[PDB]
Amino acid sequence: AGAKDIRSKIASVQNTQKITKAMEMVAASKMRKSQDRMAASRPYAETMRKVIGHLAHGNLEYKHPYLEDRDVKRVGYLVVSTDRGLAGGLNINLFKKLLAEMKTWTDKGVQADLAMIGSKGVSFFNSVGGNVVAQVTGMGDNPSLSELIGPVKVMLQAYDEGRLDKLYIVSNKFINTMSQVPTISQLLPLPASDDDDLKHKSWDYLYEPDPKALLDTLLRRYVESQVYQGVVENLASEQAARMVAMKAATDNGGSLIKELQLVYNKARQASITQELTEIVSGAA
Amino acid sequence: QTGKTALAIDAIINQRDSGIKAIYVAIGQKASTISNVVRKLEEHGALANTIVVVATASESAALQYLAPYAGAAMGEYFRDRGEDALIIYDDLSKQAVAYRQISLLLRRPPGREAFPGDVFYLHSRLLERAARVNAEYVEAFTKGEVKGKTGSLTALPIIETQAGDVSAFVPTNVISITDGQIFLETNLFNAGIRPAVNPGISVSRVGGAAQTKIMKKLSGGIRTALAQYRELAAFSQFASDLDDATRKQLDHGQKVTELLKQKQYAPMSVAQQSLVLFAAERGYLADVELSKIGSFEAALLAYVDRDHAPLMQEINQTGGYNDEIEGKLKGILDSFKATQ
Amino acid sequence: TNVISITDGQIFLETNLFNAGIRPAVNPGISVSRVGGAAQTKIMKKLSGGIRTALAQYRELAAFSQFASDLDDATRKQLDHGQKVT
Amino acid sequence: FRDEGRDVLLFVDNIYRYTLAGTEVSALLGRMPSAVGYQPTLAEEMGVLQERITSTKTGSITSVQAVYVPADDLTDPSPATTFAHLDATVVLSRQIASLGIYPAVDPLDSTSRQLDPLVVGQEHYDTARGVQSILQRYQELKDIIAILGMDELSEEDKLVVARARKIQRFLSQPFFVAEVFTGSPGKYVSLKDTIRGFKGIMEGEYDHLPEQAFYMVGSIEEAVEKAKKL
Amino acid sequence: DPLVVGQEHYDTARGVQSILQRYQELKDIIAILGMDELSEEDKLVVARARKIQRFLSQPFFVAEVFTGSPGKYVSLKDTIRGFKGIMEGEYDHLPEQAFYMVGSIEEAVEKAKKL
Amino acid sequence: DLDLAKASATDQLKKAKAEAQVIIEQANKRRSQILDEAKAEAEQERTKIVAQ
Amino acid sequence: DLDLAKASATDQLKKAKAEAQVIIEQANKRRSQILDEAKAEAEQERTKIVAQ
Ligand SMILES: Nc1ncnc2c1ncn2[C@@H]1O[C@H](COP(=O)(O)OP(=O)(O)OP(=O)(O)O)[C@@H](O)[C@H]1O
Ligand SMILES: [Mg+2]
Repeated sequence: AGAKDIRSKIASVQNTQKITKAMEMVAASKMRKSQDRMAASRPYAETMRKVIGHLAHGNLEYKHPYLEDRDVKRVGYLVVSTDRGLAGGLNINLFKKLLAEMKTWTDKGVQADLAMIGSKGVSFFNSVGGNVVAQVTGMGDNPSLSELIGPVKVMLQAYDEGRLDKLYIVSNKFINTMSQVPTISQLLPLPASDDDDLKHKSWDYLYEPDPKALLDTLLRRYVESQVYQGVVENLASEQAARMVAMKAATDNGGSLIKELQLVYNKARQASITQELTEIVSGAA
Repeated sequence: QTGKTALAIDAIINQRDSGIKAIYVAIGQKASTISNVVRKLEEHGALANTIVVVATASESAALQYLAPYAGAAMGEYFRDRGEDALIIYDDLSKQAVAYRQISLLLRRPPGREAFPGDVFYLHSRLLERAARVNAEYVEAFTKGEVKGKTGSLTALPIIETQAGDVSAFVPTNVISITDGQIFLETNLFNAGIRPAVNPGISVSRVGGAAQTKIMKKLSGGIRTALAQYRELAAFSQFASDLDDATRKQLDHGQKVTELLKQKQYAPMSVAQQSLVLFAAERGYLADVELSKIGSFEAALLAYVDRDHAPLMQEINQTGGYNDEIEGKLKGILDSFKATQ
Repeated sequence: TNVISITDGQIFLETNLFNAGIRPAVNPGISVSRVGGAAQTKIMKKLSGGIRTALAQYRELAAFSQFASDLDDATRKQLDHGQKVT
Repeated sequence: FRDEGRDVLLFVDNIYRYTLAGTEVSALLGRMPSAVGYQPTLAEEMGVLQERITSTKTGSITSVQAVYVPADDLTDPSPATTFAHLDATVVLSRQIASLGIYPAVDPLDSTSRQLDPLVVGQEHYDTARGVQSILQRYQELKDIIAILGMDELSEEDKLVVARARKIQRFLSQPFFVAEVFTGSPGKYVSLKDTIRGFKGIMEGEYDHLPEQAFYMVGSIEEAVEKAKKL
Repeated sequence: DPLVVGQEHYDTARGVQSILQRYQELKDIIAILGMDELSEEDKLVVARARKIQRFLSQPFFVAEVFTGSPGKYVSLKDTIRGFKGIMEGEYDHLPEQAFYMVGSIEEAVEKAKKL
Repeated sequence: DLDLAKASATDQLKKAKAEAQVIIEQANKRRSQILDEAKAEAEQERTKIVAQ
Repeated sequence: DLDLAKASATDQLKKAKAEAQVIIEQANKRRSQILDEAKAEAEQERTKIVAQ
């Protein structure tokens, strides 16, 4: 022990607890902004994926590489991550779930190509040894589709030059203000698994001039809209995970303060009794 | 080295023109320090109103121990005559040390820090002589020479803690004996916020019955604004894009903190303090929340002296406050903003 | 306290270093020799001057940068070199 | 006054000063010190005082003692000796006073060891435990609310926050000695009247009154008179 | 005192002390929560603090036997001029070692050139 | 619309010029006070020092 | 033309106020000089009167 050094640790742990409470303030306010942005993005992206779901199934079928269920030689992943710490295990759990699926393909001899949207992903997969084919980092408090397009444009080129056969986005879902889960979502090869449009089977879809250029443009927009929503939702998940972590760090700091104080009080009492005993013995 | 002496002697210097006589007791101070202080007292104002009692570190422990009681006997002369006085005792810790030496050399049984058993009864019986006393007492003491006066003797003891230990025996005794402390924290002083008073731990048990009315009206919000700045200072370190309510509150806190600092030998009259606080409280600084606040105050004090000195005479006389004074203070601030 | 006051230096040996496996468990920066360079051969004098500072500042950098996953390679270089000399 | 058969109160302005004066006298007499420098007879000198303050087959002496804990340390021998004798603990709070509730008694930190069902009765016990539980829950939801918003609150939690605000206000009381500050007449609530009032608010009767009906109002039957005028 | 030293000296001293005090409170925050959770104006003042805390070091003629370097004597004026320049940021772009174990700030720019 | 171009702009020159001069004069006021008080203290402190 | 008239009015004041301030800082420098001068001058008076 030691009265001054313990009192110094008590001072430092006190101020750290006060900071983690303020960080919990910044994390909640940013969660408010991030989730209302998500709430705005959700209708447009949800209806765009519905639109393509109608195009999935119904006649007057033109034939297009993103539409058919071709065979899998290699698989693409778009991976979103944070660039920051103090978000608990959100990135670790997502990276582990991806590593499990990539292992399952590597059992099949199917290679994985990875595009990273955050610095934590770049660091982890480069140092683990996933083939990072694209990467952007440090998007900012307000992320914008424009910067995110380039990595996607690379993954699109890898698919449309025919190398890359299946493509996924992996991201965390903002299931609730206090509950989220990592998900791997099938992305560009339009799953015929989706419901047949039997409910309006009167319609066989028909086209304005050049269905190829129009449909190509529309699918470009679909893929991008899916990536933009998946990023905005992962940022809302990040702010929720940070606020939960800072709340835990605040309670653990209080728990240390209440125990260091007991060490300090016992030490001051012993110091006060070692002296006095020695002054009375010396007074003799 | 936090300004304990600087605050006390500035208190003494501000009594040059009040009827309050002043006493400075220098216990165990080194003689060249005392001489430097005494010269400052004559130079910056009046040593005519102050009695200086000296017991240097070279003199015997008996002279140090008793010194403060001798100063109290000199101040207790004015109290019992009907006149107000102010005594400063410099290092009551050095008086306690001197008494410890005398007690141990006389073989008296030791206590908690070897201090004698009656070390409480040393400072207790010293400081409880500082009192305000009614007209009946002062009329029966003087035997009917003054008739409607009430004498008093204000005391400002000075204590030095070691590494800010507030639980040591002599500090805790004196903190129990007195009624308010002006706690001078060291890391504010290192920060340059001099004088380094620390609100929230420094209180005044007498309350606002000691304030004059204008200083009472213009100071109530200051305490809340600094309290709110204490909690919102943590946020200021690393964070931004908070709610504008909070943002305003924090900023105003940081600038009122900037406002409450001043040079050493400049004392400020009640009217000058009043209007500077009014400027902070009514928001005339809220657009000026930048480093110029020191220049802003100096310019405001010069301007006020140049144009509206009969108001300064009326406030320095009365300390009164009302709607007409509130409006006139508005008119003065509104005009000064148009200048530099 | 008495013996530390009398002597011309100190070698501090520490439980933490010994358990960590740094044996001999000497702590630099808490141990000094006041005779210093005069008591060395010229070769040792020359080579040892760089070591004394390098390990002391290495422990400062190693404490200050526990959590930064990426770092400046100037600092990174020093950090590695300090682990090498340790 | 006890031997006349009255119920007396004895106020002690500070019992810590009694203990510390006992230390000073013991040091002047020169006896060897113990513990954190306290006198060798600390617990006896406390026991000789505290055991005279009792109920008896005639009268009683109740005592309200002000307690200072040195260095904030609840384990220091003067606190630790004193607390063995105290049956109840009333804590006064600057926070509660800042809200304007008087008396400014913190209900959560104040305690009594009379407050057990076989001593106080079941109705009183379960009422007092209920109010403690409600105010504690509210003390947590207030942290949430600030951290997020009232939007998060469920309808049940909103009914918790509402009842807690009513309970907190209904703890305030006008004192006869405080008329000058407040100007109110001043009231003396019977034990049954307070138990009924808090039982009613907890079980949700008067959930239709505004919370300002309860402030400084005395008994619950006057709370409805105030809400009638309001 | 500003009265008895030059008032520029006094202002430089108050600046230096204010900066280093502001570093000290940040130290344990960085140690636990990390440098990334500072803000930019604190990242600035933590850098200037490190540059100031290096420029306080000095080689002595009598402490040459211990370290193998020549000894340096700095005039008072040069000291003020250097610390004011560092605080005003005229040398913000130089590395920390450009200030360590050097004489005047002209020697800080000469060693910076060699660096 | 043009007619107003001259009239509207009248205040900017008219008012700005007046204010500019007024502040300029205010400085000569500050200077006069500062140096007349410097003269007063220069004489008061000389007489004080020789009586001490 | 109207918008140009507005901009020049905001300029005028800034030049005028910055032009008053330089007089104020000149006066402060001159005051520090003339006060030191007075102090030394009376000092020499003291030195001769005390030696005599
Ligand atoms: N308001 C102020 N502005 C600038 N400097 C100040 C101020 N107040 C005090 N100082 C300086 O602080 C230093 C210490 O002041 P002072 O001697 O009063 O502290 P102290 O607590 O009395 O120290 P000690 O206890 O050792 O006597 C002095 O150099 C003094 O000039
Ligand atoms: Mg001092």
